[PDB]
Amino acid sequence: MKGFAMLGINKLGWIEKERPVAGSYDAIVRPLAVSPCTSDIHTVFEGALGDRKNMILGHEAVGEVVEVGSEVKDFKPGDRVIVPCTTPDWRSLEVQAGFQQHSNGMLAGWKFSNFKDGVFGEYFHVNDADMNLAILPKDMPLENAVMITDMMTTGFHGAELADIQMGSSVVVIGIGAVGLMGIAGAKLRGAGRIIGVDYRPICVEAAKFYGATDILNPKNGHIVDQVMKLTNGKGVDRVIMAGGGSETLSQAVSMVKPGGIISNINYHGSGDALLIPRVEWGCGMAHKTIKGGLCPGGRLRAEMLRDMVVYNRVDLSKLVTHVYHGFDHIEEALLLMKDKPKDLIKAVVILH
Amino acid sequence: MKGFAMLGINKLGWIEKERPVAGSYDAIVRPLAVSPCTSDIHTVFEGALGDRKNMILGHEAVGEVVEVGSEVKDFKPGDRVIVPCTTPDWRSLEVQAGFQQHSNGMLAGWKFSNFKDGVFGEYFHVNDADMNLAILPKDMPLENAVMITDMMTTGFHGAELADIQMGSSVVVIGIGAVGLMGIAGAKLRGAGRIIGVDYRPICVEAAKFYGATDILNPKNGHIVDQVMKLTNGKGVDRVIMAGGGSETLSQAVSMVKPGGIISNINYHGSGDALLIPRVEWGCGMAHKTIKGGLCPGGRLRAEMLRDMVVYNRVDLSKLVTHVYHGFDHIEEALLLMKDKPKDLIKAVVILHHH
Amino acid sequence: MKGFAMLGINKLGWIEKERPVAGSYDAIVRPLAVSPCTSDIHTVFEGALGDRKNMILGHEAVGEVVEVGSEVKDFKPGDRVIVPCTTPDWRSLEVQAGFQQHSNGMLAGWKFSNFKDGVFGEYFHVNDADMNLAILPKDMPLENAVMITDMMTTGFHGAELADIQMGSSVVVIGIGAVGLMGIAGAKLRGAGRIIGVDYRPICVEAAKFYGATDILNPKNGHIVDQVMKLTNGKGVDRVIMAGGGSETLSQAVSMVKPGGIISNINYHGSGDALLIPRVEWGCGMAHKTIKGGLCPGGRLRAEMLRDMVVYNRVDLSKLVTHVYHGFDHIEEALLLMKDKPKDLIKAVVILHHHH
Amino acid sequence: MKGFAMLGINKLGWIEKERPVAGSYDAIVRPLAVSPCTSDIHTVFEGALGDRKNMILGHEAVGEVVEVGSEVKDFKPGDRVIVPCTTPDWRSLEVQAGFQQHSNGMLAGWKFSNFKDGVFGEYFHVNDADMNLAILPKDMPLENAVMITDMMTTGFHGAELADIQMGSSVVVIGIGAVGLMGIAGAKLRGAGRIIGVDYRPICVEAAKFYGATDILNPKNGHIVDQVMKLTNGKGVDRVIMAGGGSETLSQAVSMVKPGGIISNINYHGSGDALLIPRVEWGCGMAHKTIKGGLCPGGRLRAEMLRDMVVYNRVDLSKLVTHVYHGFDHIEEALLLMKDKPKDLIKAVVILH
Ligand SMILES: NC(=O)c1ccc[n+]([C@@H]2O[C@H](COP(=O)([O-])OP(=O)(O)OC[C@H]3O[C@@H](n4cnc5c(N)ncnc54)[C@H](O)[C@@H]3O)[C@@H](O)[C@H]2O)c1
Ligand SMILES: NC(=O)c1ccc[n+]([C@@H]2O[C@H](COP(=O)([O-])OP(=O)(O)OC[C@H]3O[C@@H](n4cnc5c(N)ncnc54)[C@H](O)[C@@H]3O)[C@@H](O)[C@H]2O)c1
Ligand SMILES: NC(=O)c1ccc[n+]([C@@H]2O[C@H](COP(=O)([O-])OP(=O)(O)OC[C@H]3O[C@@H](n4cnc5c(N)ncnc54)[C@H](O)[C@@H]3O)[C@@H](O)[C@H]2O)c1
Ligand SMILES: NC(=O)c1ccc[n+]([C@@H]2O[C@H](COP(=O)([O-])OP(=O)(O)OC[C@H]3O[C@@H](n4cnc5c(N)ncnc54)[C@H](O)[C@@H]3O)[C@@H](O)[C@H]2O)c1
Ligand SMILES: [Mg+2]
Ligand SMILES: [Mg+2]
Ligand SMILES: [Zn+2]
Ligand SMILES: [Zn+2]
Ligand SMILES: [Zn+2]
Ligand SMILES: [Zn+2]
Repeated sequence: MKGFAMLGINKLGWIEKERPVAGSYDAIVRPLAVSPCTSDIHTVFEGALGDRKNMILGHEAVGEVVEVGSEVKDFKPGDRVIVPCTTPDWRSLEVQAGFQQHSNGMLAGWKFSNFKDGVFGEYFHVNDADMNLAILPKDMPLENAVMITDMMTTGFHGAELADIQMGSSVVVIGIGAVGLMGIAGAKLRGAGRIIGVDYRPICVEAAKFYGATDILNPKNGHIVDQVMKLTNGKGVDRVIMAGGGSETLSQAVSMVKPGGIISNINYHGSGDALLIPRVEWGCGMAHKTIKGGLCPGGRLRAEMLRDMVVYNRVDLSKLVTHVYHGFDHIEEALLLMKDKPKDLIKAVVILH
Repeated sequence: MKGFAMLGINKLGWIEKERPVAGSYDAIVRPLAVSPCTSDIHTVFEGALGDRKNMILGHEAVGEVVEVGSEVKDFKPGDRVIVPCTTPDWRSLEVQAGFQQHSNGMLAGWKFSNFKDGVFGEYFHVNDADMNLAILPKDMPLENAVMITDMMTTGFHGAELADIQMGSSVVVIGIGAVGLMGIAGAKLRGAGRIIGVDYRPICVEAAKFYGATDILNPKNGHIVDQVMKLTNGKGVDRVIMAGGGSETLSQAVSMVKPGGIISNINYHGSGDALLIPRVEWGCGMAHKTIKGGLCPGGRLRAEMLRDMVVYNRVDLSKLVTHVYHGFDHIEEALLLMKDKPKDLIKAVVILHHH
Repeated sequence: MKGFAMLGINKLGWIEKERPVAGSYDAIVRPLAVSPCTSDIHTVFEGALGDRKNMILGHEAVGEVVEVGSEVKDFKPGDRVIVPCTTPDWRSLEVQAGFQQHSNGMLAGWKFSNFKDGVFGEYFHVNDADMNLAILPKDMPLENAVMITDMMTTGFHGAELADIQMGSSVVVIGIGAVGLMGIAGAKLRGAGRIIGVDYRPICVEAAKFYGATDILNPKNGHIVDQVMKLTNGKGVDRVIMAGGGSETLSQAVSMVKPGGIISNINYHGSGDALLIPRVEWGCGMAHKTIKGGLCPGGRLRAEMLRDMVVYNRVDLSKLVTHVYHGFDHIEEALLLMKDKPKDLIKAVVILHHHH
Repeated sequence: MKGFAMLGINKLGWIEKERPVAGSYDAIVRPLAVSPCTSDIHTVFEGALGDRKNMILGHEAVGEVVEVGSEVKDFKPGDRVIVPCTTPDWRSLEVQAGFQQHSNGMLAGWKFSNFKDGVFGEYFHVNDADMNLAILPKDMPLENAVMITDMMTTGFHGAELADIQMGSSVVVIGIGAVGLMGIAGAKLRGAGRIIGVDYRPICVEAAKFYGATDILNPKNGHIVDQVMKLTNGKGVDRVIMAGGGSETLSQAVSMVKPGGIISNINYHGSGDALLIPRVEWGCGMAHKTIKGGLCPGGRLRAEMLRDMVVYNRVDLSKLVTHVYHGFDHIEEALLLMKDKPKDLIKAVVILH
């Protein structure tokens, strides 16, 4: 089979590979629609997770089951499925402690395009189908369902980690796709004021749609001063770090109130340092909690978010600004995430 | 001053009373708009909180400050305020443990028409004005703002106590005003499926507006079987008890999954004991947590809910089906809560103004 | 093989049964030491969980692995293991939500002598060996190690559900073996005052050892009034329900403060009603949270409690008052739990495999 | 009255001062025993909290009430009291949100020797006596009781923020007085393995007393390698940062497991920034939560910790290595915290 792969660091290309075979508890899936993620750009062109050889990329897909192992009981060939980007090994001690994302190692619940061939191929492999797949509703648009696999679960996890209260003020730094879902998720945890911080105009209309009450552009002043001006010097209750470089941590600490929470869902791949400013952190005693986590996956998470979409708790269509048709456009779409034209949020490639 | 009072158990009426005077840290407030609560029907006609003599009723009001004590620093006469129904004494050991609602005693954070003259008078008294009042925005409709003081904070507390997750399935038993904010709150905590249980048609359209995805009527079959049929025998993640008798706890325990949470905000005014169905509670070992709490009050809560309204997170106007103009209609409005016509959710009395 | 079984309701006896075989992920264990639980007396003589026929009893054992399935990777024949009484199925949606105890159904994590042949036999079956077993330290006395599997994990779960704070006052109702570990667990969560409620003298000394600061006897006065007298009318922050009848729930609600937490680990097997007293529950608005749960099992829990014993955080030997030697004494030991002589807390039967 | 004060940065001295007068809700207290804190050395000689002029130092005291305001109801002159180092303003919006320590500002619940004349004087002022004092039990040694006001509440808060579970493995970095109470607190939250990190033998012996199962000395190797060797490369569940430089945060992140919690109770007085190591933090996605908080105060905290001492849950006497008798020795004791002989844990000055 053909697949679009990281040959090595700074090298992309189509490769031929043997089709994966399903173990007793696994499924082989054919993609129906996929989306590129900025995490693959960090991975390929920055070596943020180390070096790889012939690793098929991509981890956002909805697909059709083509083969199942003899012990798979809830899915069969022909079933259409939402595939969460995180597919844990459920029999691990980390699962017993409540951390499916790190089953058998740090980030090891995220396999696709981390250390396992991803979804940019004619077929891909899902471990433990009954625990890690969910049925795609018959009338749900493919582009919407692909947004569940990563953008929605990651952005909402930012809001869950932030422990938002009814009426909390929230700053979301970085209003790309993940930050837009952080804004939506904060609204769905009861946030009052939500300030988005970014410089891209396409995201402003989407950010307001999902629930932003204020938009700040760093280009017209240092952002902490801008936030202090908006909040009369009081700061905000919660900060979600969804995009930008490592210096946003220092910004988040400086704008959150004592007792507040900072929630990172941004993947920090770069040579910039994550620095906590000492004085604004109350010399370590200001109860400014800092969290950061890989998104949950598995069947339960996927089915619960699927129900949110089905009952219209969030309209995911606003994330998808570009739609391509055909394997041939996977390369162009991924390179789009590297260059980022001003009007791109997420791109979806539809396979026929 | 004039006030509408509980004369005793089973007796309502207008009374004349001396005006309250503010202590050094208190405010005297004038109502601008008020609403009757079903809890006052429990208090007066069931003696659910004991006996009272000439207690002015009501605890849902927005008003104008007319007088403040010498140590009040953030409010002055003329300020228009949202008055939370719960107004705690903030200097207590219960406050140090995080339970403002019970500062200096069980439920003692709720004073108005519990053991303190309430808001159905020409003036009423608010303890610790700086800690217990919030400014009413100039452009907020009065009838919407009165819904903050009790319905919203109670309904949202129900959803807060339920510890809802992104996509949790939720049943709300009782879709009166409080349950409607339970539905709204559950949606604003990320609930997926929301099943409302009630028999009153007026609440059906409001429930759908606030986020209900299914509506069950108990009159056409035992409600647990109905929920089991909707959920393929699996039950739901969370139950909020917002209305009905003591038997709703048994229904909630029976329809919630093992590991789930039951969140009671219903004020149970009759019966000696609430019954836990033993087998459906896993004989005590099914991890079906049971909670129940008085709504939070105080300035911080009121300002945070106010911000939710100001930023259009919830539209409170759908709660208000009846609006009167004039102080004197407090009597008719409260009596409406006793008789409950088919089309009532909440009534607001707006006092005459220019 | 021989196994000590519930022949029917009200009938105990030895039966011959096929020796279990392990599936690919399972282990077969030979018991080295076992303990009878009061719940098995309830099952046989009260039919509290329904009717069973020829179910081998017992769910407290440490043992030796004799056979493992072809996919077992961390345990091998010859390993000595602690077997938690709760051995969940780990591949379920309830596990993904964090409730191992109810994987694939309410209380379905408790298999032994619930709906699965238990440990009172020559061999028994453990599902998912890699997820549900823990290595027994070579120098840990067997009778101590058996107390981990049920008594320690249940009592400590009572203290965990109670969400104790540094200095909380705690009442533990029923200071049998489980309540004794409830006392120990409460101390190990930072409790200040710990009031034990019981009438059995043997438990009083153990209760003081494990951390009780006061002991109240229900027989000489209404306990709620007694607790109010001890606390100058203020009540307590937390209640752990570990023994007694269904009426202890109402008593717990009446003695806990507003905002407090009641934690049930007592299995209410009788048809007596569980009642929340309305006025003392603030008519539903007093923030008196009621929790209740089956004890966690699995490898991680067993290893974490094992480390606590190894590092001397709790001395389990005070639970064991009776030690037998020989498979034959299982009947006598189990019947001891039915009658409960004045000097019994827990009994352990030590097995001596031979030809 | 006389008091030992921070004249400015790098200037200590005795000053003459007016005796404070109690407002309607306050108490004036005469100290019976006091203790110097390392935090005062940060404040004076590092200017960690800004500049001060003639601020009386000290915030660990037990005393006798000599005067109360007209509205004080539970305390009267002659009462002997434990005075928590944190004495919040209880009527603030931060109290309504559950953060007494930051009432009316970051760290502002801690007044003594922060921005209020402290306890190293003949008298000092306690705001809101009914809310901020606790009765000293008749039979409690004074030197033990002084350890409640700061060392016990701070160390235990470290264990509380750490969210310890029954059997959690815990590393405590820095085994001075606060770290010793972190060890004691971790044990009283049910920790199994407790690893103490320090190089001072007296603190090692005390750490074993309070519950440490292993002791690591930084002098025989990088402590992360040592912890990884002790845990066969698995790491620990929880880390409490109780002493050391800013780099201890990086060390904590490297030794804690994915999903673990790092709890800072160390007052960081120097440096611009604390660095979070990127890869060891899972590039932001390892669910390694970082907390850090000023100790709780107020009457309820002091009474609950007092009950723990009365019921022998913790023996505080092992904290006290140096005892002076006489007001005159306040200067010598505080300078001891600056020099720190190898066998010092805490010093107490007993006043007559
Ligand atoms: N597979 C996974 O586990 C996973 C999934 C989703 C996201 N992530 C990570 O989360 C992050 C979010 O993804 P995305 O698609 O939103 O990224 P993105 O490329 O859209 O960047 C986010 C936004 O932040 C803005 N930004 C850049 N610098 C900024 C600054 N200094 N201040 C404020 N805003 C700034 C950019 O304009 C951009 O719109 C990514 O870095 C990604 O690697 C990982
Ligand atoms: N102390 C306070 O401040 C406070 C605040 C809010 C609410 N409360 C209490 O909360 C409760 C809710 O108040 P409300 O204004 O919604 O009352 P309500 O009169 O609207 O009653 C709620 C609804 O529940 C329905 N119901 C009755 N029996 C039922 C059953 N067996 N199953 C299902 N549904 C049933 C009724 O049809 C009604 O429409 C009240 O009992 C009130 O006392 C107290
Ligand atoms: N299935 C399981 O895994 C499991 C595990 C542990 C415990 N449990 C359940 O937990 C309970 C604890 O068992 P145990 O071994 O401690 O039983 P036990 O026989 O030791 O009984 C506990 C104590 O409660 C006392 N008591 C009786 N009535 C009382 C009252 N009114 N007030 C206060 N105390 C009273 C009894 O005298 C006894 O002292 C059992 O009922 C059991 O069913 C179940
Ligand atoms: N708000 C308050 O008043 C308050 C309360 C409690 C604690 N604190 C702060 O908490 C800290 C506690 O100080 P203490 O007196 O308990 O301890 P301490 O002053 O003895 O210092 C901790 C010890 O750890 C050791 N150490 C140094 N570097 C290390 C490293 N890299 N790894 C391991 N160990 C190392 C040193 O021997 C040092 O003495 C202080 O810095 C203090 O400022 C402040
Ligand atoms: Mg970015
Ligand atoms: Mg479109
Ligand atoms: Zn991604
Ligand atoms: Zn009301
Ligand atoms: Zn048992
Ligand atoms: Zn200090």
